[PDB]
Amino acid sequence: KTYVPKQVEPRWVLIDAEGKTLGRLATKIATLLRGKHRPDWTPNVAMGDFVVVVNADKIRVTGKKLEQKIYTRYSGYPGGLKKIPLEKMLATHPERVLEHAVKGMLPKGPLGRRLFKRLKVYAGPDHPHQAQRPEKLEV
Amino acid sequence: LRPNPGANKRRKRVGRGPGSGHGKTATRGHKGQKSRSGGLKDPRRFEGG
Amino acid sequence: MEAKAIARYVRISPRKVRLVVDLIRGKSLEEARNILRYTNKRGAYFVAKVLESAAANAVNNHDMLEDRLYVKAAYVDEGPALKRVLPRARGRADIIKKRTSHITVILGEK
Amino acid sequence: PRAKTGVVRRRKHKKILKLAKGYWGLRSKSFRKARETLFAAGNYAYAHRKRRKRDFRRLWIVRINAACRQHGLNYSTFIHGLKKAGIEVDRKNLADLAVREPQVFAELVERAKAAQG
Amino acid sequence: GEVAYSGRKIWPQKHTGRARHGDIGAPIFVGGGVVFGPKPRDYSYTLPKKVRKKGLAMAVADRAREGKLLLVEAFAGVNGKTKEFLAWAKEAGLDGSESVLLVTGNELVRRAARNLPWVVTLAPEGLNVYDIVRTERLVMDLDAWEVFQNRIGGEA
Amino acid sequence: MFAIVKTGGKQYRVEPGLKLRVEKLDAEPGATVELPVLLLGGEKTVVGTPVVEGASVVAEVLGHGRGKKILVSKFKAKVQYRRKKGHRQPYTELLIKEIRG
Amino acid sequence: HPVPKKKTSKARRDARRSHHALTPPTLVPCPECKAMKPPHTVCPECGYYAGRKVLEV
RNA sequence: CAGGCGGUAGGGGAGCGUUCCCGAUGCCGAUGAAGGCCGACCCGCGAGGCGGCUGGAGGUAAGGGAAGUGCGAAUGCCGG
RNA sequence: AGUGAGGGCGCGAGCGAUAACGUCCGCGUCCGAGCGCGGGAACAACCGAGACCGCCAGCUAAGGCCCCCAAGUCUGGGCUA
RNA sequence: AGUACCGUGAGGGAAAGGUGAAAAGAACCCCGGGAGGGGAGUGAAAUAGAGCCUGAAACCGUGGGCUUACAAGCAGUCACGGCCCCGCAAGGGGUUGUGGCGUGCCUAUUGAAGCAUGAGCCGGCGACUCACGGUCGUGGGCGAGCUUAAGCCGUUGAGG
Repeated sequence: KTYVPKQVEPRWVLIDAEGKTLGRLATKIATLLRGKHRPDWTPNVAMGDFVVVVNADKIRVTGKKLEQKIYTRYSGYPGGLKKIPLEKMLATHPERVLEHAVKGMLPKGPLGRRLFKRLKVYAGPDHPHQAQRPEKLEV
Repeated sequence: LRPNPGANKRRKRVGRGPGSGHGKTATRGHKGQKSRSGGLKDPRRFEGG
Repeated sequence: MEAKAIARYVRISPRKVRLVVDLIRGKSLEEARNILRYTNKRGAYFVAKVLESAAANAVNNHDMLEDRLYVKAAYVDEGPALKRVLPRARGRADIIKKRTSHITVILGEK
Repeated sequence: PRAKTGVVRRRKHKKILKLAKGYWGLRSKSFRKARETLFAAGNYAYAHRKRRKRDFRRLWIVRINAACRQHGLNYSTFIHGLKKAGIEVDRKNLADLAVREPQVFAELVERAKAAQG
Repeated sequence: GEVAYSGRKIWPQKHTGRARHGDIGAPIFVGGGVVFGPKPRDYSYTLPKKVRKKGLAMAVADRAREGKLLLVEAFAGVNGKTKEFLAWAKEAGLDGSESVLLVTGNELVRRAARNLPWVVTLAPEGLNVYDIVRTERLVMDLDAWEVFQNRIGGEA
Repeated sequence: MFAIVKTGGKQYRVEPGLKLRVEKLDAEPGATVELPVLLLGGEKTVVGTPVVEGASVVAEVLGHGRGKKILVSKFKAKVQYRRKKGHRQPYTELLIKEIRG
Repeated sequence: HPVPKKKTSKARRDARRSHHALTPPTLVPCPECKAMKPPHTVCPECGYYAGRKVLEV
C-alpha cells in the first residue's frame, strides 16, 4: 500500500576503515549509503547515511598490491589514460582508492551524486571526522 | 416503410479497400494495376492444343 | 482598452519593430519617448506616432491623469507581405515577401 | 457522386489534437508525428500497467527485507519463516505492518523466527 | 476529358525537377479527371411480371383488407368539383389522418382529387405495389375494371 | 481498529471507510448488502495477533453498494513491425462501506 | 551545398535570436536645457557647454 | 465445462461513421439549421448523447435504398 | 486466396582448405507471419515462455542472490592462487 | 478566363464567387505627410466593416500557471514527491524534480535503429469501378421458368 516518505530525517555515521579490508568494506560502506533501510526508503533518497570514514588510508589490500591500476584519461585524446597502481594510488589519494570502490557501486547521476555528497571520508586519521563537527554515529 | 430485405439479399460483399485497419488486396508486384495478367490459363492452353 | 496604440498595412517589419517596442514599453511617454526618439534605427517615428495616437485616444476620450500614461502591455503584428521575385542565375525564381507591418501596442494608466 | 470527406477528417484529426495531450514541443501539435509519438505512448502505458506488478514486487521486496533483516534475518530466512508458518502467512502488507505497527513487525517476527524453528 | 484536352506533357519526367509525371491536367490531381467516373447511366430492371404483379396484388390485398374503399359508386362534387368533392369525403368518412390512393377512370374523380393532403390524384387503371401500401387506404372507382384487371393478373 | 483480513488477493487492512475493493458481485445483486471476510491478520489498536486464527475465527462485514466501472484509460496494440488497434479499461465492483466487529 | 537538417525548434531559433537581444540608448539631461543628451553632445535647443552656436532659426 | 483469443500476406464474420434517394418532409428551428470552439455521461470501437461558447440559416431521418467517401502516407496534386 | 526466391541452429552427407554470419540437399526446431516476456549486459532465430483484458495479489523457468539491482557477502567437503 | 501570362510560330493555357436585410457603407471632432488610429453616429451585430459571411489547422505574436544553470533523453512514460487549480469530501484538473524501465513510424525486406528509404509544416484533392458476357454462392417467384425490339396509357407521368 501507500506509505509516503517522512521529512528531513538527518543521520550521519563514523566508519573506522583502517585495518578493515578493501572491497568487502566497500560492499558495505556501499549499500550502507542506502536510500533503503530506514522507513520511506527509496527513489528520492532515504538514509544512505551522511557517512564519513577515516584512516581511510591504512586499509588492508586485497592481497593484490600492484596489478591494480586506476585510470585518469581526461586525455586531450592521444594523451595518456594515466595508468596508476594502488601504491602511490593511496600514497597521495587513498581516500580516493576507496572512493573508486565507493562510486564503484554508487549509481544514478543526480541521485547517487547527491549521495557521494552525503558520502565523505578522509584517509586523514580521524581528526577530519572531527572537522565534521556534527553528530558521530558509529561502526 | 418497413419491409427491409428479408434474410440477406442486400449488399453482401461489396467489401471496400483491403482491411479495416490495414490494406493492400493481394500478392506482390506481379499483379499490379495494368495487371490483368496471364488471364484464363497458361499451361492449360498447352493442353488445349 | 485604455489608450489603444495600433495600426495596419505599413510595410516595416516584425522582429525589429518588436525590438523597439520591447525596449520602449515598461516606462511611460516621458522615458520610452526619449528612447524611441533619440535611439537610432528605423521604426523610430512609426513607433513614436503609434505612441501619439495612443496618447490622444487617451487624454481625449479615456483622458486619465495624462502625465502618467505609460505604455502598458504591448508589442507587434505583421500582416501580409509584398510577394516580390528577383533573378538568381541560370534564371530560376528567387522569392521574397517583405513584411507589411501592423502594431499592437497599448498605453496603460498608472 | 460527391464526397467532401472534409467534415469527417477535420474531425478525426482534431480528435487526434486531443489524443495528443501536450507532449514535448513539436511531437505536441505534430499532427503526423504527433499521432506517431502517440502510438508510442500507447504501447507504452501498455508496458506500464503491464509490469507495474514487478514494480511493486520489488517495492515491497525491499521495504520489507529492510525490516525483516533490520531485525534478525533476510529473505531466505524470514520468508521461509512465514513459510513454515501455518493458518497465517500473508505478504501484501508485511511491509505495511513492519511500518505502521513497529510492535506488529517486531513480533510477526518473533513468532516467525520460531515459525522456522 | 483528356483525349482532346489531355495536356500532352509538361514535366520533364526526365529526372531533376525531382518530380514525377509526364502529362498535365492529369487524373491524379488538380480538378482534372477523377477515378471511376460518374458515368451517365440508368437502372433498367426486367423484374419478372410473374411475382411482380403477384405482389402488386398481395399489397393491394392487405392494404385493402385493413382499409378498402372499392367505390364502384361515389358522387359529391359538381360532377366532382373540389368543395363538393370534399363534402363527399366527409361522407365517405375521409378526413385528415388519412391518405388514400384515388385510382380509376372517373376523370371528374381525378379532376377534384388533387389536394396535397388526404388524397392522392390517381385516375388511371395505373397501379403499383408501392403507391399501394404507401397510401394509407386504397380508394378507387371503376373497380369493375380494376378487380377484373387484377384477376387478369391472376390467370393471364 | 485498522485490522487485516483481505480477499480475492489481500484487499485489506482498514477501519470504517468505503474502501472499495474487488468485485465480489454476489450480495451485490442487492444494494448496500452485507457480508463477512474471514479474518487473517488479526490486529486492532493495541491487541495485535495472528493470521492463522485470522484464517480461523472472527470475520468482518460490510454494508455496501454502487460499483465504480470502466475507468477510462485505453490501450493500443501496435508493433513497430507494422500495425495498431486499441480499447478501453473496463473494471469494477459494487464498493464496500465498512462494518466493524 | 550544406543545408542543415531541420531546425532544433523555434527552441533553437530562439536560443540564438535570444542571446542576441536588443539593449537600450545612453542618456542624461542637457547640460543646458533639459531632455536627453548622450555624453558629449548638444541639440535642437540648448546645444552647448560654451556657445550653443546651435538651434533656433 | 470446456477454452481457445500474439499473429501482415490471405480468406470468413460482424459493426462505423460518411453526403444523397423514400425519406411514406415527423417534423426540428431566430429560446439557431449548419460548420465551428471547449467538456472527468454513451460505445468492447468506427462513433454516441448531453452541457457550455460561436454562428446565420438550414437540417433531416424511425426504417430501408443509392454511392466519385472516410486515407501519414505515393522525392504526390493545389494553396498557404 | 497468398507466397513459386528467404535466412538462422542442431544433427546427417556435398562441396570449400573439412576456412566464413559461404553456398547444396535432408530430419528436426527455428525466425519470420505471432513468436511482442525472461533472458544471457545490451543481440531476428542460444536455455526458459505463449502475452484476450485487469491486481499498489502469491507459486515458479531459465537463470540468479557483496554492491551498482529483487534475492544467503548460506552451510558442508575440497582444490588453484 | 480561351483573356492574364510562356513559346518563333505551331501551340499552352490560371486565377477571383458571397459586405448587409435594405446602403443607412460612414458628415464630425481628435495623433498623423499619408495611410491608418480613438471617439460620435450605423445598427439588432460591425470580432456584419469594403475584399469586409461562415471565417478552423500552420506560423509568429501580448499576458498569465507550472517548470529550468553539476546536466547526458524521440520520446516517453509507471511511480511518487513539490507547486497551483475546481473542489463538499470523495477527490478530480495542469505542472512537473527524483527515480524504473523504454531504438521513432512508414515501404520494400533472411533481415532494420536506421547509415536503406519515404518523410519539410498545416490544410482540401488523393486510387479495386462501370457495361455486359458469364461463374459460384446465396435472398426470393413458378418447374417448364423469364422476357428483349415494339405498339399503347402515361404532374404523379400508373403500369399494362
